Amino acid sequence: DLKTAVFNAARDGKLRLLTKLLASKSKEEVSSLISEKTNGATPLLMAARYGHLDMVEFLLEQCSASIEVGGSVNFDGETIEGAPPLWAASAAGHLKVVQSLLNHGASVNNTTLTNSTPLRAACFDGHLEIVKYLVEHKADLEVSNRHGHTCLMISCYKGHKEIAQYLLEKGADVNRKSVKGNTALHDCAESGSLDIMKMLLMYCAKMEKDGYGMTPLLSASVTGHTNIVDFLTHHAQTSKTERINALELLGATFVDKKRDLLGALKYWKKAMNMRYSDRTNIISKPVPQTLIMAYDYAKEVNSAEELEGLIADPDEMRMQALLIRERILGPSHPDTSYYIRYRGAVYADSGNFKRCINLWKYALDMQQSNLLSFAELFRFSR
Repeated sequence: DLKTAVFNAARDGKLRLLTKLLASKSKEEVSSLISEKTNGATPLLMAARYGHLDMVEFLLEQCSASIEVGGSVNFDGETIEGAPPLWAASAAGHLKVVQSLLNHGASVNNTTLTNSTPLRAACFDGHLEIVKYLVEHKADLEVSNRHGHTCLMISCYKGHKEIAQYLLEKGADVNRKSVKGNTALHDCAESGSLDIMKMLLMYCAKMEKDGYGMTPLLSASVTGHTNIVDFLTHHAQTSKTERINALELLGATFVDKKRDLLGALKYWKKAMNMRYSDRTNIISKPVPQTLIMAYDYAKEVNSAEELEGLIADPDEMRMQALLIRERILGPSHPDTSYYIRYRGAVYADSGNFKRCINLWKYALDMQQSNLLSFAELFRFSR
């Protein structure tokens, strides 16, 4: 009844409407009902989420018992659980509300249920002035969400240079690993953020393998960011072999993800030149344990002559992309079985159901030997 009238008045910031419904009851009754969770949220959480500064001041004056209580707020259609007012106000960029809340004693590291801090939410949406204010009020840079993702990591992924720079200036550990072994360098690689990647390397950020065995260089090859790959293949921290495999894998990505055979052949020639650059140290192609029926029993081209006829034979190039991806990413990387299935589907759509079925059987046997489904298809939390 009136509980929801005060909830709405807070949500909408009609302060005179509120002090009307509120001037009746007693100081024991106001606090008892400003603490009432209408729809999973408190009046304070709503006032803060929507930046009603006077409304937040008035509510806190009456009773600060809800200042740390986590409720439910909406951002961009998603509902977040266990969010306290400070987290909501910083996620939404209401710097004035953030200042008010910390004045009234809001805990600066009080997280959501996903262990996202107010600092993390501010880094996600790129609120630099809030990021600075939170850090200057003892926000802990190194508190990561439940996945092990950090404020530095999410800043890199979203390309917020200025925020990434600020966190690094203020001491953020550039070599944190998430639970799946992801580092901020990986986040830069996956987002194409070359400028932020360079910045991280000013801080001697180590290039490392994640859980999937992926260096930042490979991550950029898998997701197709050539600005990162061109940069890292000219970087002394990557060996000749890592450079070749990244170029080769990126070409496979050009085939399967970018549907671009000209581009793919560029990187395969680039990588083949390097395999035969030192005439006395040939980096020969590895040989798999066996030929694969699903792959049409194809072998990776092992010289530059074998590459010259490739563009005229797209099916050969598509089998090359699959051979390369299994060689470099392995059966346990989700992209291997994924692109096997996608290539199978393209054969089904063009009418080659035997090739389709042999590739899907093989994706199934690969998936289930190393222990994104058809039905479904049909760490970056804020």
